[PDB]
Amino acid sequence: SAAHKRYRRLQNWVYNVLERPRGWAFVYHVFIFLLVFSCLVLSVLSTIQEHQELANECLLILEFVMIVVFGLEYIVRVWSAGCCCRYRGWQGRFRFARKPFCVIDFIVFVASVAVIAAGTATSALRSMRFLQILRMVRMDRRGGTWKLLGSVVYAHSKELITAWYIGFLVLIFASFLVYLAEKDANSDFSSYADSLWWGTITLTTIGYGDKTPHTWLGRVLAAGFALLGISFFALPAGILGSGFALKVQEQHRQKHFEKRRMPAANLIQAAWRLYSTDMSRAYLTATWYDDIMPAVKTVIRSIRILKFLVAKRKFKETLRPYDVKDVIEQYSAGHLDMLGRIKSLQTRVDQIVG
Amino acid sequence: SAAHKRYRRLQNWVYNVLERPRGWAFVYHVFIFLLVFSCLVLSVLSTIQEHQELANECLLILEFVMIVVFGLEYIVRVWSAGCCCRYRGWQGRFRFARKPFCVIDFIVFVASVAVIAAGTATSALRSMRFLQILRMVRMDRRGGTWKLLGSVVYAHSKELITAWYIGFLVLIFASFLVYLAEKDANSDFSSYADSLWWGTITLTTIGYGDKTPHTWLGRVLAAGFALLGISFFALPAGILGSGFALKVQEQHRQKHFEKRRMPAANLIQAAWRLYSTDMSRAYLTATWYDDIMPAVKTVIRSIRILKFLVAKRKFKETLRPYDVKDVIEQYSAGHLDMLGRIKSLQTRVDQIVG
Amino acid sequence: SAAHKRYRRLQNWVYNVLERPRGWAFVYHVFIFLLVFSCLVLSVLSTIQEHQELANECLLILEFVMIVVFGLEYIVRVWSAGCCCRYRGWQGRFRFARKPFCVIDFIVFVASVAVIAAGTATSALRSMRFLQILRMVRMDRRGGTWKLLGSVVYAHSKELITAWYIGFLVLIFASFLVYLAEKDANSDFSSYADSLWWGTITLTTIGYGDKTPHTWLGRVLAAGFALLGISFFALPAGILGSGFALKVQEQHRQKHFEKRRMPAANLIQAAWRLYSTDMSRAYLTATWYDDIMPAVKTVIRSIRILKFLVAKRKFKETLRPYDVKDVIEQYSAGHLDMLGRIKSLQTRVDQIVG
Amino acid sequence: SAAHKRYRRLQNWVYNVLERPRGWAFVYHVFIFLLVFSCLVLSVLSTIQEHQELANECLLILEFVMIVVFGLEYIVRVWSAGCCCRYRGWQGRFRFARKPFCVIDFIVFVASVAVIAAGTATSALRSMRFLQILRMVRMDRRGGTWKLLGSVVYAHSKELITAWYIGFLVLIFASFLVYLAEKDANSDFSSYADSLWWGTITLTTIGYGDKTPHTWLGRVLAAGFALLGISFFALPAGILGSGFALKVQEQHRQKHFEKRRMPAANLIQAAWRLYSTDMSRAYLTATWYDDIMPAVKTVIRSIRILKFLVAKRKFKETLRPYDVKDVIEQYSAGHLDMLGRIKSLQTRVDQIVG
Amino acid sequence: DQLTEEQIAEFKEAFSLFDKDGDGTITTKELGTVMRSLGQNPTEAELQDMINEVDADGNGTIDFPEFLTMMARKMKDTDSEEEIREAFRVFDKDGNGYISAAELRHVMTNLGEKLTDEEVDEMIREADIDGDGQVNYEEFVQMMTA
Amino acid sequence: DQLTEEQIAEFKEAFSLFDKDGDGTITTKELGTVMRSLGQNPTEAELQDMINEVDADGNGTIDFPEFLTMMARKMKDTDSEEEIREAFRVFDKDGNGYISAAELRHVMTNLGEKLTDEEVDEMIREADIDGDGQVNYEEFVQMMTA
Amino acid sequence: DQLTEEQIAEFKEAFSLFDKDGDGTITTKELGTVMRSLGQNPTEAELQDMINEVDADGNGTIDFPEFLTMMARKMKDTDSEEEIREAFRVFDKDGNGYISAAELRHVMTNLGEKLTDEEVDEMIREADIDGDGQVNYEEFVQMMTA
Amino acid sequence: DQLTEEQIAEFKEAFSLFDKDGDGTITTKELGTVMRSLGQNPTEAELQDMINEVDADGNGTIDFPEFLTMMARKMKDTDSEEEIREAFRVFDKDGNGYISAAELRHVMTNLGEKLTDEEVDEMIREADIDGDGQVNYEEFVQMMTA
Ligand SMILES: O=C1N(c2ccccc2)c2ccccc2C1(Cc1ccncc1)Cc1ccncc1
Ligand SMILES: [K+]
Ligand SMILES: [K+]
Ligand SMILES: [K+]
Repeated sequence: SAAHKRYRRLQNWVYNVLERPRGWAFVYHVFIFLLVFSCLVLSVLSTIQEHQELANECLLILEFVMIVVFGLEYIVRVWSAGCCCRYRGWQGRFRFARKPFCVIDFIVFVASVAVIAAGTATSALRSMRFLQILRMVRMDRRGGTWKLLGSVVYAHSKELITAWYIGFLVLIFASFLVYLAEKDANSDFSSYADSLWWGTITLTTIGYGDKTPHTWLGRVLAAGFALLGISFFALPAGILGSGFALKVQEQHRQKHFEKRRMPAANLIQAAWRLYSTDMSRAYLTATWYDDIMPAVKTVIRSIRILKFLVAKRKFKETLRPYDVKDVIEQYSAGHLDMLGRIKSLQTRVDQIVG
Repeated sequence: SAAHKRYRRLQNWVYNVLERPRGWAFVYHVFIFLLVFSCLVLSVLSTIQEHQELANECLLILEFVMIVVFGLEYIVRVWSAGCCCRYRGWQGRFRFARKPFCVIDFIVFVASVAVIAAGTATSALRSMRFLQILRMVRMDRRGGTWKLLGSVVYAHSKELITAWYIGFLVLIFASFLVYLAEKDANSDFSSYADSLWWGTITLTTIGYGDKTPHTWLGRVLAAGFALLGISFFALPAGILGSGFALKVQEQHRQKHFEKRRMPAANLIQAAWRLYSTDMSRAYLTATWYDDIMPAVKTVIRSIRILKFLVAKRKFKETLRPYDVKDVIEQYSAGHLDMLGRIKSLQTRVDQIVG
Repeated sequence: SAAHKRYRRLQNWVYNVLERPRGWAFVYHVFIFLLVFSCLVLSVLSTIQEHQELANECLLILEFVMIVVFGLEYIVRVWSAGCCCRYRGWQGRFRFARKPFCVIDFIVFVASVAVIAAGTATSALRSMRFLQILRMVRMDRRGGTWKLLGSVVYAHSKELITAWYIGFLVLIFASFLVYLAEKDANSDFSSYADSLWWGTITLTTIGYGDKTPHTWLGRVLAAGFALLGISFFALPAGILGSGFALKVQEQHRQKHFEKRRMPAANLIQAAWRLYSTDMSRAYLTATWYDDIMPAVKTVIRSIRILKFLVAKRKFKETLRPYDVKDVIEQYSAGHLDMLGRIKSLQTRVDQIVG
Repeated sequence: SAAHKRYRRLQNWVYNVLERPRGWAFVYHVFIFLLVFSCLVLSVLSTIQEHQELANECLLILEFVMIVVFGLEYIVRVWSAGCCCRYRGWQGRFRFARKPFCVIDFIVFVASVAVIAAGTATSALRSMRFLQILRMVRMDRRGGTWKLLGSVVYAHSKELITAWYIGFLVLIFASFLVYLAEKDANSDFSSYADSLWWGTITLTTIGYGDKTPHTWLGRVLAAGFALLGISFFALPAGILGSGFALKVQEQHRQKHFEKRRMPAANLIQAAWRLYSTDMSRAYLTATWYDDIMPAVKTVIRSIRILKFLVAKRKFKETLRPYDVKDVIEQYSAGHLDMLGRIKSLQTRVDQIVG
Repeated sequence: DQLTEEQIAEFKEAFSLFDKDGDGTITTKELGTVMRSLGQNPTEAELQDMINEVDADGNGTIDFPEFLTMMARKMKDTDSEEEIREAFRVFDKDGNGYISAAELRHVMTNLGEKLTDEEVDEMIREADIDGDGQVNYEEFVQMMTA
Repeated sequence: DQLTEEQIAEFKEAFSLFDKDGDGTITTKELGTVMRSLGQNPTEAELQDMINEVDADGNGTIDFPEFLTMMARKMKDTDSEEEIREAFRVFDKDGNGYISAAELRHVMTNLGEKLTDEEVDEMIREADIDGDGQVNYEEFVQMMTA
Repeated sequence: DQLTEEQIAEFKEAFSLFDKDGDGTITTKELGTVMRSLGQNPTEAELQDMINEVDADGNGTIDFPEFLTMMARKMKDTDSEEEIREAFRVFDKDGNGYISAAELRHVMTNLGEKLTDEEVDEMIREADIDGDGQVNYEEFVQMMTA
Repeated sequence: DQLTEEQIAEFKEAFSLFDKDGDGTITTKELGTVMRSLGQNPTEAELQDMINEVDADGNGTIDFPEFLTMMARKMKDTDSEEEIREAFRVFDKDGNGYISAAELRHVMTNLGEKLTDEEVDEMIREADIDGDGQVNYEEFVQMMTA
């Protein structure tokens, strides 16, 4: 089946460049991202009035190329799925298409083609261009980004809440005080809501210039409350940044340990030894040919199953992290073993000589 | 008292969801915050002139619903307090209402109802709406946020002061220099105070656009001093952010150790053993029936009191953190014990054989 | 000299509150800062034209109070210096005034009084008000702030330089590209220097609004280069912030160790033992009354001097930090001592029994 | 060759100040950078129209001085290269000029001189002034800055991508929502592209003031989405800052260990011992005078080559970092050696007495 | 519960069993001797810790005023009630002031100076256990502090 | 593969070799005794780990329902297929689901409870090795989980 | 306090008790021999540390110029005054230049090479103790550096 | 310096002193036996390290092609020149390519497999020392790599 070898190898290669790429494989993914983003920008610029014509000109060609490329890639991937054994035969292929994101892609492609066909409610067919962004959201395998952000936010919830709370209080207070001062001279601060708009647009450091204090009392108050609260409104970024950096460093610290090792290697061995109980040449002898005392081989198999289950557990446990108190534990084990050794010397000296 | 069982269990459940709720219980707390925040925003928008009518329209209904819900919750909580034994009978209930925040809530509720009743100095009755924000400040149990912020600020005081000091100096200097350059050409920089206003609004990165340099000398000076001092005016946020992140990580480090353990478990045991001295079946025998030599049992009790006091101390101590020099201490203990063991061998060999 | 006791105790107390304030002593220092700062703000506001009158009104009174208070404090401090033995008698007092900052203060005070007296070149007498800021710079004992900032900047020099370099390059490039696009349509971008001004005022996130791109090509280019380079222009703050936080934490880590201890205590003992060689009752006996063999006592003193010098060195060294490799060193010492102990057993067994 | 000594020493000194400056050597380097910067700024200001004359006035003199100084320095450096043995004689000199940056400098200098000569397409001769910036880019020996930035960016790629992704999503959404609200009342938000421009210029915190929301619904939406997304658009700076700081600290941690040591010292010794096999007085004896049994000395040399190769490897390995698990490894070695020692005692006691 | 004079005399008679010499003090010798006569075996470091809990003079002794204070107080003080309640809360993850009968049994017989089965049986009998099997330990703490 | 009644009786006969007394349980004594009779030498801690993998009652025994469940299941469960596949993936750096025959041989004979040469020879013979010398281990995992 | 020639001769006579052979040097042998004759028992490492404090040549000896310098200087140098004052400041938390008589007594008799009761009694007698019981240690340092 | 055939034959004759049996290989036995005959005392781990530096087959032997390569190359390769120069640079803090004669002497006789005085005397004689006493070690490295 040599040619079958080459077929399967190629299949696996393409499936790898699609499902999970490394090195040069990521180059194809970058090209796909550039295509979607260019389509998006062209659509946005099409929204303008002065540039509608050239925008639609370029958009027609780009959208056609996009539809063709993505249809082709969908077909090629659903085929390449053949490598893994799970999805073999049309049975397995259909099982594959049951995936959520695969059906999402097929829907998006069919919809794009239907739009272009209807091209020959035009405004709705336009608005439906925003769907492309799904081809970007899909790159996030299992919402990894959302999960990471959520974890890091939850871990620091206390500090974030403190920052937001104190900042909100300072904002209320400073807005009120400045409003009191500029109420009459300046027309911007007509009402309290205006003062609040000013306070937000200042403390955040956006600073439109819409409203600014005109009277010197207002200016001194604003300078003070700014140099006091601007730091509060900028904490969340700093807190989350340090959180992310520390998490990355600490993780990269766990990888250096390489603690899991030995358990994965032993599991394959216990599984092979159990499996080979029922097919090894070691059991194809006149001695083992089962007729007089079947239980002996069954008992031997039962022992290998128990050892397999011990190895599977030890293997799953390796994933869990380990503390730095192991050194104390090895000293405890080492001291105890040695103290017991001196006792065994002492008892033998006391036995012979007394 | 089975029904009494169910009563007490329900009471404890509600008191838990109100007093110190966790997990899914927080859903009720989030709903109360949304109701208060909506009331606040409606009031603010009522301040505007063009929207006064619809604002008051919605505010009437919202304020009524708010008064009813908060009165009901107050009554339900002051009842639910019954679970804990401290506040039993009207005696204990009143003892409960003595709390500061409970009386604060009762005052706020009575005041809101009085305002609505007077609805049928209208401007003062309006202004008194800001009181609602107390229902938000109360969520902070024992000013936790303020205390956390204060601790972290105090720990870093030196760096914060350095940043503010150097930044203030750079501001003074750059303002003076730019004023010197734009004094005549540009009308904005009429006086030194104007140049200072510009300098603050510039270095903080707010940038209203009120005043900007017009002459190229001023523009070069501003570019230089900006790309020099903008970093100074943004340090406090970075310093405090890293401080918070490091503190959180280091704390989360202590939890993994789980050092306190054993002391809490032993304290309950020493307390039970002391208590049972005066009621255990172990002392209800003819032997213990006290008439001839009362002191024997008293001496036994005195020993259990001393052990209880040792266990209470060891329990309180566990809360205190421990250093990483324990490994050196265990080696010192282990080496000393082993070196003493070889001496005891040496002395016995020298005793028998000599 | 009981009254002399009370005199000296009071003297030391005031000298402590002035030279080394701690706890409640800092309250007096905060009040002085409030006075100097109020004088400064009043002067600045005096610079304005519309407020000159009231400004000078308040400034007269404030400046008079300032001169009186600071003269009084100077006299009181130069007196209180009497506590320490270094500055006793007018000899020591003058030695005290030789300090740099003390002479600086005396100069500032004499100058302020001369200005007020001349009040009865008025513009120069005005301008000389800025001298007050020296009373703020003096609070920094030995330029601690500058030294801290310099240390932390030097330690990270590489990253800071990288950030500034890459940011400058991105600025040059983006300015050029946007200028190319807006050259004709928009009048702001008349020349390259204008485009550079825009680029700085944008990438720094100041954003005056002076010049903004008008043509859509310019707007897309600006959006891209902003969302690319704004992070570069904001790194220094983040880098320095994390540096300060980490340094503080690590220092606070050294304090827990308390390693120096024992050396300081032993130094005082070796010094007392050496000193007492020449005055102790232990040497005032017929035996020691020196006439026949003077060298014996001299030799005993020479030994105490050598031990004093060993203790002074061990004491000075304690200040130096120690590595975490000490545990390996104690194991090396412990193992070697134990391995030598088993050898001494082995040799004795081989000696007696052979 | 004493004078030759002085010649070579001077040569090495200048080559060190130019090629590898350290300490006070950097003073010359700062002057060269300051002169290059002065030329750039003058050119830029020459771009303006109102200042063209004085700009060219100063530029002529500065450019002439620049050409002379850089030509002189080039000649002096290409000469000073003589110190190192690699480039001796004109052969070695030319080998030196083969370097990339050296030829780059020579090209820039020849081009500058050709421009000034043509001074006596003037616009192209102008535009060619930007070449000077190469004299700044050259200071980066082997693109150290780019490599550092790339390493730190790659290590954190996941967090950066998460921040950019979530920020982009929030931007799209908030822009759409605000556009919906201001579509009619305000003229700025004419089309969707305008709303996107506003969204970027706000969330980045630039805040030109070009377009701002006018209707209160738009203002509330903008306040919310700002206080939500401004932190997202500011993460990259915080993440990269903490990354740089942590990397610097951890590196500075490796230097304290000083682990490499001993290997470099032993390598020189094994190399000297191998080299001296063929020239030492130890082999210039009648015994070694090779004629009868040449292989004996060859075998001795072969052993020294093998030891040299072991020492070279151990030396190269020292550069690699080492883990903190060495303490466990020394305990394992120490325990095993001691446990084997007690066994050797036990066997001898059992041998003699039995 | 004012301390009466007859109660003081009964404490004095117990104190005199330790201080048989009439010296007015209890050292580790007197304390440990009475304890071992009853079949207890404290270590020297345990006898020092016990005396140190009530020795204000810091000279390694217990005098009668210190003995009387300890005996009059037992566990009735507020510090004892709070710390015992804090110890239960270590094992109350819900934070509702409850602990399971089976969880109390595990902690009492498996951690620390483990209770025997009969000791822990008496302890669970004495707590008014609910029908579910959950123990309200804060009312258990008040019964030991009453 | 419905478990039949004759299959249950054959498991019962094996179970009775361990539990020769008819007590309905297998302890470390019964398990370790049968194992050492075959020339195996488990430690006590290894016998406890083995029993603990199937002892739901936590009393240190295996009863027949637990024995039958283990024997009926072998490695056919989805947890076994996933964990075995995760173990191979430790040694698949490419992430393509392949491992070299020579790399499999190194890991099997040099790590853990090393396979003998003959064991590992049979293992590489049983995997349908490609002509390059690369093994698709996920189909190797399904053959052991079938 | 110019060093006089008779003072130099008295130092020379002490130096010659160590260097009895007239070799012009003091090694650990000569130093330690004189010390043990007086009933002291330094270790070898303590004798090396002592010689190393004044051995500029680094060859493990003290010569007469080094001996004379040490004897002429005693503790009068500014380095000694500063370091001794820094040692007291370790135990001055207030920062006011004071230390309690009772705190000085605790540190002198409980840390380091503890002073005997009689030694520490003479030390507290020699400091002009204030009526409160507080010692100004900086004037105590000048009396030892005079 | 093309390797000639007579040079190859002289290497072969040295190789045959190790491999006296004519098996074409040098193991730790053959290498260590010749070394100890000359009075050297390598350890087993040192003999394994030496063979491993040139054993490409990884079977613990040196064959003649590997032996010839090592002998023809000595230290002339560019890797040797660079690493030796990097070792000197460890002790050149100035970065100027110089090291003091006295500093070279300290490192050679006090670190590592210390040179004897006579060895280090020959080494400093062979470097063309400057009149100051500073050694240009990069030309010292080229003399050992020539
Ligand atoms: O050094 C450390 N240890 C540690 C050292 C010796 C013995 C025991 C423990 C430790 C333990 C838990 C978290 C962090 C640490 C650090 C750093 C580290 C370095 C490499 N890999 C993991 C971590 C930092 C640290 C330093 C000083 N004080 C406290 C913490
Ligand atoms: K900004
Ligand atoms: K801004
Ligand atoms: K603006």
